[PDB]
Amino acid sequence: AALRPLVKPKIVKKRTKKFIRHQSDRYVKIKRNWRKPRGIDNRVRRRFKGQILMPNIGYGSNKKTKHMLPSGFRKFLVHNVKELEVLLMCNKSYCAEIAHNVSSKNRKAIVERAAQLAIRVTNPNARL
Amino acid sequence: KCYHGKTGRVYNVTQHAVGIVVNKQVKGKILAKRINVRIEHIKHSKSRDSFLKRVKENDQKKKEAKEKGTWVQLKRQPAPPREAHFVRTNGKEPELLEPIPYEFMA
Amino acid sequence: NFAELKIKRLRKKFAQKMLRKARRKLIYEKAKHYHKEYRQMYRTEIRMARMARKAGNFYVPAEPKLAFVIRIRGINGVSPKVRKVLQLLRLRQIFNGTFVKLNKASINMLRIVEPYIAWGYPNLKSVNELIYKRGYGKINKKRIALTDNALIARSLGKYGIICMEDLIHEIYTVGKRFKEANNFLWPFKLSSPRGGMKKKTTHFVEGGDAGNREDQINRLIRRMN
Amino acid sequence: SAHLQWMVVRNCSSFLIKRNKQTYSTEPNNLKARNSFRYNGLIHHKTVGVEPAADGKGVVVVIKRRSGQRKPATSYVRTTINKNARATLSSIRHMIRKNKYRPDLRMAAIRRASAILRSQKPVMV
Amino acid sequence: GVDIRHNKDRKVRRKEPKSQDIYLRLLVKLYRFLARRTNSTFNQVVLKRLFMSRTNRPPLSLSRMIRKMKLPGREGKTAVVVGTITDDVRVQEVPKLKVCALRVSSRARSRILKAGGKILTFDQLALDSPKGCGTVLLSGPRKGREVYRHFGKAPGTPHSHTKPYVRSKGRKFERARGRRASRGYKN
RNA sequence: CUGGAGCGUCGGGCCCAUACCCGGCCGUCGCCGGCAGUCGAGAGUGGACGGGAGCGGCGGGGGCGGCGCGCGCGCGCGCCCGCCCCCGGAGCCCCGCGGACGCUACGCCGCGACGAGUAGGAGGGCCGCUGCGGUGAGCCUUGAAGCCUAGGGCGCGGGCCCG
RNA sequence: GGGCCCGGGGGAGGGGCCACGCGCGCGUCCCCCGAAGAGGGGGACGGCGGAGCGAGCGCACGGGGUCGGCGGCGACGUCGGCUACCCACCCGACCCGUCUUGAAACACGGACCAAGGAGUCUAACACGUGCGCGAGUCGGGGGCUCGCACGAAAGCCGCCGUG
Ligand SMILES: [Mg+2]
Ligand SMILES: [Mg+2]
Ligand SMILES: [Mg+2]
Ligand SMILES: [Mg+2]
Ligand SMILES: [Mg+2]
Ligand SMILES: [Mg+2]
Ligand SMILES: [Mg+2]
Repeated sequence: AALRPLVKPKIVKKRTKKFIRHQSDRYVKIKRNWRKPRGIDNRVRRRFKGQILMPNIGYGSNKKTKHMLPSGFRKFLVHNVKELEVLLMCNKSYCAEIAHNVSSKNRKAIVERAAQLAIRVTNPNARL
Repeated sequence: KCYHGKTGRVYNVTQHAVGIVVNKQVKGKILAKRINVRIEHIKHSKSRDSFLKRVKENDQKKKEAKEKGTWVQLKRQPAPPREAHFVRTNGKEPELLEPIPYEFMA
Repeated sequence: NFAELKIKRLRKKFAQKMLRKARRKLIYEKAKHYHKEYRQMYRTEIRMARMARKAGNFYVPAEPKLAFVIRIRGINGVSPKVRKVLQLLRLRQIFNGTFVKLNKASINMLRIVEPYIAWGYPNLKSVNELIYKRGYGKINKKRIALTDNALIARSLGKYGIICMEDLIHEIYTVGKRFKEANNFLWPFKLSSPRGGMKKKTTHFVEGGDAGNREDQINRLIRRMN
Repeated sequence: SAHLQWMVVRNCSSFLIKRNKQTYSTEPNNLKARNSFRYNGLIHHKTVGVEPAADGKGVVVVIKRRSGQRKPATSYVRTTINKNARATLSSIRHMIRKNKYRPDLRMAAIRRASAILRSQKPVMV
Repeated sequence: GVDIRHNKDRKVRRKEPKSQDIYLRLLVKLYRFLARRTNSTFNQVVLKRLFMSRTNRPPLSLSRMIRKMKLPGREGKTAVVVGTITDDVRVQEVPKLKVCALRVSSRARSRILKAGGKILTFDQLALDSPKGCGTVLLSGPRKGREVYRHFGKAPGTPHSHTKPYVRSKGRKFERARGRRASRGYKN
């Protein structure tokens, strides 16, 4: 029961699965990162039947719920304390995310200064 | 031979020939090119002369009926639907037609 | 100032409740005329055949002036000259339709694309159905739905056409303005024919679906609206 | 002129922070940190600011004086208000409006005042 | 299942100045406003010019600006050039003018003021006549660049005279096969 | 498979494509598009100001009607005469006196249309790698880079953020 | 059958009407009384004055894109987790790169994994674009100013026009 969002819509995601690269399974030399196949006789680039899907634009998220966390707030990579009072107003729409490489001492000081002015933090119970 | 059958307007007149501009299509782009042709290979095309007779009549039918103000059909107009009428057979039924039996003539 | 403006605007307020009344009533009574005409035209074509039949005589009704053309085959593998016509009738996408005005030049353009289209003489109810349910008007080069008739007058008011019902006069009784009436109508986009066709390839006369079907096209417009 | 600076500062500012598909401005005495034209502190010549009092309790109201700018030492006057969250709000209310002092910030100034006070009271269970 | 050519459906015209100079971007902010609002097509042309390139809004000489203002009737109006006013050393009787321009070369600036004239900029022109009332729009000759000479049919095609690119003109540089009838042929 | 699941000529009914229809979203193009503080929806003027006067009006088409009429002109109040007044307040569906939350003006917004692709071109890439001039009162022995992770997620994706 | 046909007229209480007041003295027209006229009465029609006229709450709505002023079970070994781990199934599905009219090919390269790895610089044109100045405009070489920290920078020179 922490910091409801302003508006919690119905988030729909047209495709939830990743887009692995063609043949990224057979070979280990190939990462799962997408690369648009450009073979002449390649069977994915000519969008054949029952083949892995090529990402295109009409496949993309709703303009309202884009970049939206499952709770409702967009993340903000807050890096220290002074960069938190930026969110003092845009707070019921989006929230604070403490940077990985923040020391454990001030990683605390960022937490309870946020709980002061009601800025939900997604990684608030982190280092300890 | 590529101009044989083609029309074009006249732009020059020498003693027994006539300079004349026609269009000649070549792989696409149409080139308006001017040739010199002696008169024996030339006629007056009445293609123009249907109009200038629709014109002399249109200009006339507009100067008149202007003292009246009644608007007249000046434009041509394509062949309309044939305008429901009657047919009258007088004292005969129509003639009965039957497809005729085949027979090999040779 | 205040109560000299207050009145000045209220007058302009009511001066509309006059006009939008008079404009509402004019439409109402123009719609009574088009009730009397469309009834007299039906009857007086029966009036006549009854009168020739009494004598030993015959009737040839008027050659239909209005024909509603649907395209029935899609777009690939289509001739050059065919493809030019079909974009002059505005049957661009497959399976849409337009009201063409019958005419020596028009008829001789349907002969040349006959294996692609299916045209015929529409009746009144067929004209209504198309215009109301699937009638969109071309305004500022947009397919804008004909939801209110201040959109029809806003485009056609210079021709005495002021309402949804006045459009249908100029579409039935071909009339002086068929050129502007049936070019602000965006091509009707009809669904597939519920129940199926007979044979998209062959002509109606040999059991198919193409070409002209006089007056039988109305069955094709029900199942395709 | 204001419109001039804003074309030098739209990007390329030491207070502009662009990450995570948003943009923001950490400049002093701008309400809601918007990298904007209305809601900017330096560019303008009449600006309203609202930040917590340094004591822990209260609200301080920065008003640019406009008497003479390019005088940053005094061009820029503050004041303090420690009151009851309803007069507090109605002080910045009467101070921005019925003074015809940038009645764009008028509401954004209040929503920043209120959100300041919510941040100085018993924090949590 | 539609059959239009999408070849040239996207219209290629400039809708913003490709340049970064904040000043031009500012009075573009002004006539991005006037153009939408006032019925005057005037600024719709002024706006549609503030986009164009240096190579496309050429400089207007000062003398070509006289003989276009000397014509009977356009007395008392203001010359309006989306461009620069250059000087013309081959002209001396400078009548009094009211000019607007983006730039005016410093020499032409003193010929105009000394003759009891006035020069404005495109923001005072917005306050003089926001509708563009009582104005004259002008431009330099866009077919003036020496580039436009190398354009055309071709050099060497029949009676189509077009300057060829030659590293340096002279006797022995392109007067041979194709130019003198004596040496090969000529066109 | 054999009065058929065979061959002709025909019915109805049904089945299904990324085709067509309606709807949802994503982008591209178009709109001489709207929005930097404004009335106004076939818009078919608005405003002084003077003289005279008033139930007057503008006594014009079965047109079916568009340009003129029945929510008011003048009116209630002050009492035939005066007014018919001021938004620091009319109380607001129009507000022209001051303008959005919205207005990063290369921002935001409303309409439509449309989106196959090699060779190739162009555009956009808060896609990524190393280094410099700036800048982040940036981060860091309370643990940086790298590496590892059936840990939580964001982006159509390049990739990215967190545990 | 059409002239919303003409209509002087009669029914005989024929049906149906987005008609609209009577008072009264208009434009026109029709009818009737009237002299054919003046004028009157009635009607059509127009129009807007010889009238017309003039306001309040409801359902709504088969009315500019859905809301309920409706409700019910669940809770320390049971709720929620799209995507990614393993497994299962139904449908789909031939191995990539390449030259090629045509590649899953009985065409060739490829066991696997790491790191390395290929449109660069210079000069010369050309057009497009940005910026300074504009019948001019430079830029080099020199010169005048430093041991450079930043400098082998920056600044300046009838040199700036010898060219
Ligand atoms: Mg085919
Ligand atoms: Mg075939
Ligand atoms: Mg594409
Ligand atoms: Mg490193
Ligand atoms: Mg071969
Ligand atoms: Mg083989
Ligand atoms: Mg080989």
